[PDB]
Amino acid sequence: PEEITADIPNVGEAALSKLDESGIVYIGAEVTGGDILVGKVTPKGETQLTPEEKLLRAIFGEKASDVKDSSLRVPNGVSGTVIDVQVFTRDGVEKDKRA
Amino acid sequence: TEEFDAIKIALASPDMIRSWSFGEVKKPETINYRTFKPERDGLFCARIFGPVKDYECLCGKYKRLKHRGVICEKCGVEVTQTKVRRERMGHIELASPTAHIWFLK
Amino acid sequence: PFTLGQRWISDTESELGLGTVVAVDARTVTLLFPSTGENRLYARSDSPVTRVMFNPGDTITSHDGWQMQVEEVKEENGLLTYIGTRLDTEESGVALREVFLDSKLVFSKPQDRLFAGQIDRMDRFALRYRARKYSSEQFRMPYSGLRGQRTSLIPHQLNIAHDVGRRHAPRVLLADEVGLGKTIEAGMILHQQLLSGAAERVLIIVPETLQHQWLVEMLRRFNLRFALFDDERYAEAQHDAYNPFDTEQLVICSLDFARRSKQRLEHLCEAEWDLLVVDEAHHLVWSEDAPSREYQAIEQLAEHVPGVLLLTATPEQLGMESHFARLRLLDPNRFHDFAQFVEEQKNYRPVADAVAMLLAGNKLSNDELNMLGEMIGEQDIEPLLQAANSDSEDAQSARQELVSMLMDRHGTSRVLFRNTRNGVKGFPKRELHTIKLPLPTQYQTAIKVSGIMGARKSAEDRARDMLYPERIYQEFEGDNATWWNFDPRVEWLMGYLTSHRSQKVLVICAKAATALQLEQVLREREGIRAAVFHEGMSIIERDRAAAWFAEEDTGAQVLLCSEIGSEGRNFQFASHMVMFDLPFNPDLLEQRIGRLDRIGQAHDIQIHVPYLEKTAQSVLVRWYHEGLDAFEHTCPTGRTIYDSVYNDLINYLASPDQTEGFDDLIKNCREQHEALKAQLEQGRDRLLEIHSNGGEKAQALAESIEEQDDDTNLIAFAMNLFDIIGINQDDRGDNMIVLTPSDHMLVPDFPGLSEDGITITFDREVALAREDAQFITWEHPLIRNGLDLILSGDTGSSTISLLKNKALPVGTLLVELIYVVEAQAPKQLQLNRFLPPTPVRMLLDKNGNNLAAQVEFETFNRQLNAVNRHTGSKLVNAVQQDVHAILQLGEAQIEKSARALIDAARNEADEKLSAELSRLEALRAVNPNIRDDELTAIESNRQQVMESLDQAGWRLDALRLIVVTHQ
Ligand SMILES: [Zn+2]
Repeated sequence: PEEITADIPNVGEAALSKLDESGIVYIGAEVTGGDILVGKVTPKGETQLTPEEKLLRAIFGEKASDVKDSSLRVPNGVSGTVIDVQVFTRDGVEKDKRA
Repeated sequence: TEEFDAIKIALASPDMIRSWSFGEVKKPETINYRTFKPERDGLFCARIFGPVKDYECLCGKYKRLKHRGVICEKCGVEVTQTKVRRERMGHIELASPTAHIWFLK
Repeated sequence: PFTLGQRWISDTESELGLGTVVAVDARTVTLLFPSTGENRLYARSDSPVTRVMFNPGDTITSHDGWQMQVEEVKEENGLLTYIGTRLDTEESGVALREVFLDSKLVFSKPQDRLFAGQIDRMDRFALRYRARKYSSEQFRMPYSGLRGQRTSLIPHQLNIAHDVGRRHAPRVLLADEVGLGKTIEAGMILHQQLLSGAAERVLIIVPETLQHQWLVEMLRRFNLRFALFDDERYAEAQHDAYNPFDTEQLVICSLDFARRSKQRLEHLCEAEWDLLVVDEAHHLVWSEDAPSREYQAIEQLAEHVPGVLLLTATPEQLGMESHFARLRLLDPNRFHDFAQFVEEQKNYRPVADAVAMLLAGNKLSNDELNMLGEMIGEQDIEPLLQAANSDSEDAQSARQELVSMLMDRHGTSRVLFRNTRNGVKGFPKRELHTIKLPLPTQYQTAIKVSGIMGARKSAEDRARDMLYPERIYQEFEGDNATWWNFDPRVEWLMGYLTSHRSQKVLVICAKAATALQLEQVLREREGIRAAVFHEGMSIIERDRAAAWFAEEDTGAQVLLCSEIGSEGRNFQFASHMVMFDLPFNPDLLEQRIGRLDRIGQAHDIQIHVPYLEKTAQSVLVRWYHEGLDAFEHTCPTGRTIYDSVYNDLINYLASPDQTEGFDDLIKNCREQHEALKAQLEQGRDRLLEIHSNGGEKAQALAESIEEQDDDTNLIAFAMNLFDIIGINQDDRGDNMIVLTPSDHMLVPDFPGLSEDGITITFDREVALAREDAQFITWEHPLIRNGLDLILSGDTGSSTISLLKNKALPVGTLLVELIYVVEAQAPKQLQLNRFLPPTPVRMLLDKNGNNLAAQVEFETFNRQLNAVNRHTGSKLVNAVQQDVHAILQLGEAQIEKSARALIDAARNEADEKLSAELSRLEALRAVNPNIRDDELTAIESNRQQVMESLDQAGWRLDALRLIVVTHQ
């Protein structure tokens, strides 16, 4: 399953600045074309890292599971204010913060 | 680009059709729907039509451009640019000779 | 034309050798390679394979080992049979089927590759020649090993690295003052010893809590991958080998790990380490009557390893006598008795004093000066001795000659280096700014309640709570109470930031929770961009935050959270800091101010301390500023007075109302300060510091490096190199390149590259600001790797090119010939200082006339163009008979150019090697610490250099054919 976390590979902290810990834009934030609307991560498999490489990953914190982003972005050339947000969860173990 | 002229059209003989084709497509399956690699003998087959990704074999034993004519021993796909998958034609050997609808109806 | 039995080679992996056609189908052909026995099947189309046939005059070898001379070959049905004279038996008319040729047909000197079918490109020939030129020139560059490290160009550091990295088996004790960069100089010395080939196996022993720090420092600063050996690793390597320590060249381990078992410590002592490094050796307690079991393991190690570096501290204001326990380990025969060392330090003490009077600008009585005169056991001392003291015209130069002679006469300064914060220039001045704020009534009410409710609690904890009002307003007004609305400090901070929007401000608070609350309030009421830097974050995320903070004007304006700091590379662009709170102990205060107070800052430091009126903050500000002068000056008096005043001061914290008795405590603090300062200034070994800082030669080296660091040819060669190899280079724009591999890269996997890519910067200041990037220099592993990859391979070694020039005859022949002069010697000898692989360009004509002196390379290459593969293929063979006659033309000039190069190199070798051996002999004649082994090593190295240079050879590396056409 893909994840909604805010940990998104090789994105500048500028893009995260407007996202809460859950990964949803703040209500009232002003956005512009190309900004990341919401954070999503694509799973990566069969990394098969070497044990020393695994240790390096552990200390550094690099995530083998991620490395790819499916995050939605604002369409090109449209800019406005986020007035409302809704969340629909088919299975979810518990209601999410935003929920 | 060559300077050419005179585009010629004629009936294709069966030996010429055999000439164009690189392989037989035996099963109608395309891909495993689980791992999105193509079928070994399917409408989409790397050993017949070409490598999915540039200059790298299916099983992933040979991936570098240094190799340009080698044909991986595991997967019989040669390592070249995926663009060729745009030009290679296949063929099917029919058991019963079949009529060409255009020349009949 | 494939027919079963033909011999073919691969144009690229000819290291496989010959192959043999054994099958053919409609689309493919199969070659058997008897070198390995494998078959490879290729597509007929585009045919990246080469026919192997021989011509009359070639000598070939058969599978039975005999050789022969081909005179005529028939071809029938696609197969070749070689006919000729067998040379080992003198039999004529011998036949050899091509299937029976040996595999040992290697890439001959490229005058043989003309008949290999498709030949290489002309821009890879250009890269090949440029690469050999740049590598040759850079190996001989005077300051190799001193530019790739990710550090500031600090004079004393560069001096220590220069001095130590060139010694043989260096054995030194680094007792540099805390916070100056002891580990930085250590890493530079390691970078030199590893880069110069002097060492291959290294062992660093570090306390476990610092192991990861070392792992990252060597990895990010010096591009060196160490293998950590724990018990698990030790076992899995015990299974794979008799000695587990043979599998890796560079090893980190703990000293506690070293003492686990005895077979472990013996295996460690037998691993044949070239260098051993042990940090914080003062933790090794040693008694003359009872040395600990801990010291014994290092003493066992330091006897089995030639070079051994000990990093240490000299705390509690004691002298080098405490260091004897460690000096005994460096040179046990020279330093073997404590009492003699005690006598030495006491009898040198007056000498040190007299020196301090000399350099302080005082006159020295003859009675004084005739004790230094006793020290320097010579007889022509008197004139120079007196000129320095009378203050004549050259009293400065006479003082400098006296101090220079003193350093050469000091008993230990060659083996002990102590740079002080007083003997080093460059630190910025620090100005203080205090702001008195009214204590809001909500806090008065909240704290008097804690007072009442604080019936049974120690005064220590009363002062620890009342210190931070934020964390008592969360117990009586409820947790998460919106205290960020009335606290005047927040308004002051916002106002100052919004009034100084063009300034990067470093704001320090105690705990991360308060930092998150501060970010939230600055964002939701002023939109201030602020990155948090706390202990809970990972290394990559915190690095990301530092990156954001490094953006010149579009990134985070503010920063920061709890202590953490420790960021080696500093925020040299940041010059304003605000203390949102104050620490308890003065050590935390001085380290916090230290994180920025480093050599290399932009401007002076502005410290802003907003503190609430009539609270513990108000007390501590008064104590620190008037009493200790701890903000504007860095003197380490804090701990002593803090311990001598603790129980009294507690009362002054738990009740800031009682003001009387404070001002006398302050005068006491200033008295203690003056006493400590006096004792420290009177303990300065100014001679050791002068020998330590390197002086004018060190400053000259530092500025030579500052000028060598603007090489733009480096960047222009790099882009070409990568692009040719097939490395995608996305230009982010702000001096940062992102390298990612490509489908057309030239190697299966590149050693340093990863598919996710790496960011690099060529500017040393950006590297010092962006530690997530690789600092690319001539010595960076990426470049050295690519260099070995090209100069070992044979791509770029052979190409053809046409020239369209009306002012020349048709079909004329110009031949670019690149010889390479090389020596074969083990890298441990470091022959590359004197004879690396050296290119010799020659542009021959049909008469063997060289034009290179008249025709520069670049200009000629610009106006040249390539041909197509097929027509060019036999266009080469059009002059196969000609080039053979062209070769003898250069045969007579290559011997002259070679003998000139060898003669010049051997001359440079004997002069420099004799001048350095003479200098070291002079030192042995002047200092008692130079060992016999050292001088023997240099003498043997000089002899070996002259010997290996006397057997150097030449070889044809590259060859480009030029033919002028007017078509
Ligand atoms: Zn394969």
